[PDB]
Amino acid sequence: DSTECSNLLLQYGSFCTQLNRALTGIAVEQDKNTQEVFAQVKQIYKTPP
Amino acid sequence: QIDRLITGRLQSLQTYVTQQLIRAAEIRASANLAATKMSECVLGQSKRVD
Repeated sequence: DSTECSNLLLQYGSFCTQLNRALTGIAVEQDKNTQEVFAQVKQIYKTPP
Repeated sequence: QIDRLITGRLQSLQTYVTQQLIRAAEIRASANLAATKMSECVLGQSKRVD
């Protein structure tokens, strides 16, 4: 919640976008690993009674 | 001003080098996996499931 701070920060470059892309890649690869570990069969089997 | 520019460019270069090192570690892991697959599936019959 600052104005001059953002004006001085926008002169540094693409650090903001780089960090955002890194965090987004981390968040995507987390779900990728979660799917690769558990979701291995595309058919939900049910045990008989 | 020259010192500020040098510091900024050096920080950018160090960030690039760190990102390249991380990507190189990932690619090395993938290449080791690919070499293991080349040695097992191609040069033999791997009984490992999936």
